[PDB]
Amino acid sequence: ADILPANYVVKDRWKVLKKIGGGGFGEIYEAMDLLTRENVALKVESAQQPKQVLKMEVAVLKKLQGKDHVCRFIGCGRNEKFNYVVMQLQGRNLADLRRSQPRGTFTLSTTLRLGKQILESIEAIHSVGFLHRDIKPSNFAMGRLPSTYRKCYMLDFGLARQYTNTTGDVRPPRNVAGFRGTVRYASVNAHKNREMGRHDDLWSLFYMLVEFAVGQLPWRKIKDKEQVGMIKEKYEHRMLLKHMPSEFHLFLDHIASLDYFTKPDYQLIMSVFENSMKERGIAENEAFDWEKA
Ligand SMILES: Clc1ccc(Oc2ccc(Nc3ncnc4[nH]ccc34)cc2)cc1
Repeated sequence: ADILPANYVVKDRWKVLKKIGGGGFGEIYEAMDLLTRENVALKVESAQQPKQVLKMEVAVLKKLQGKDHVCRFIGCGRNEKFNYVVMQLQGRNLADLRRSQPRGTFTLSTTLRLGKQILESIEAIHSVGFLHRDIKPSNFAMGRLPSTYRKCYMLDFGLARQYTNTTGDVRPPRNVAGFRGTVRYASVNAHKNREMGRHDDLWSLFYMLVEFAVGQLPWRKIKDKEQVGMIKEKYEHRMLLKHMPSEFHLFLDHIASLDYFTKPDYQLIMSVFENSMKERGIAENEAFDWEKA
């Protein structure tokens, strides 16, 4: 049983059209906003379920408003049966969008531009004191509107966590953190059940961009968490670099050297992308791979 049936109308305003996944430890729905007459995204989680993440998820989404790469907050509410958030609906996610490409790879031209845009999302969420912790292609979507189809968007903040404190300083890490995110893109640290940091989000971005450029990561097959963990740790990452632009050596090297407590040099990563496009003569307003005829 889904949490909501089709044609359930939340708070007399949002009519459930269908499930689309896909959170979040909670289900996500395409819905019609009967007031504004637009389709919207509606994410609910059951109110009798141990981990109730959605309270802060609203708070992150709230603090982020005005930043690019975030969905516009539409509404939220709580009732004895479930909690819900309504926000702007978006186009196809990058995971689906990648598999649509003939050899499972995008070009570098797409990879780099998406890289730059996903990176901004990471920096933005960090900049308000939150780790994402679930950075993966299926958590990024292109726009569905004329004005937005070029823009890439961060979708779900279900696994987010505040890494700052009262004085906004970097809270002490925990004894063990349970790791409950997507196995394939998780950093070595997340595997070892350690407390995640800003750096760990960039690790995912790293692995993502390799899959985008190459079509596969080494450990793509293995479903078993711990095996992936072993394979990642013993693996010589400098080999993943082998098909990327050569300037990626700086990206790998910078994140390899970060830990929980040290702030990333986002600019440094940004420059890797921007130089890599400059040298490959790649413009900002070029067509993405999926608009290719
Ligand atoms: Cl491997 C895989 C896993 C799951 C999967 O379905 C997904 C279904 C839905 C989403 N999320 C969204 N999609 C579009 N607009 C959105 N607005 C806010 C959230 C959101 C994300 C993914 C597709 C592929």
